[PDB]
Amino acid sequence: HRELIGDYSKAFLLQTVDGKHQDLKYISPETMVALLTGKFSNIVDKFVIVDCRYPYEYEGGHIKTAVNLPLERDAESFLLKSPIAPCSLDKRVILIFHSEFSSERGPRMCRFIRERDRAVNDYPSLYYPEMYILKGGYKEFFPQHPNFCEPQDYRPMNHEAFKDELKTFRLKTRSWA
Ligand SMILES: N#Cc1c(F)cc(O)cc1SCCS(=O)(=O)O
Repeated sequence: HRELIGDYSKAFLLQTVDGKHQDLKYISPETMVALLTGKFSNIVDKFVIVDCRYPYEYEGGHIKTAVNLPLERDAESFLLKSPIAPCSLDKRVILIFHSEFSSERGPRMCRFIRERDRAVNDYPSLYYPEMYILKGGYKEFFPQHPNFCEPQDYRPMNHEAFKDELKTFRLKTRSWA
């Protein structure tokens, strides 16, 4: 009972929960685990978990199999230089973006990739028609499913010991207010 995925080919596969960006689709930690455990494997050929946090955050504990792509230029290169395509036409590729709380950084990246994907395709085709945000980010995922994380820990962006690493990262970004 929702709208189609972004190339209007079919419905969203995963059950979604409410999130503050009302036009994006959010999933729970339980759904993320369903992907990781192959619950959807007959249909989902590939999925990419895009950890949008800074490298020190990712190094302090991330979801197994996640890729750390906090800079837009790096996310664009990884995802769109040579798009990640299912090995059967019957099957799907899904992207899941998250950040610490999935408040700002994850949603931002999700939108950016959609804008890029639209730009490089003939409307309405997309390389990544089906993208989700992990509701509550790493902060909510880790306490529920620690064995799906490595290392089994959680390093916040504003960790007191990583103030320098935060500044170092910010000076690599393409724009700030
Ligand atoms: N932006 C954005 C966006 C996205 F990243 C994933 C998604 O499921 C929906 C949206 S808002 C609609 C943008 S568009 O009409 O698909 O180009």
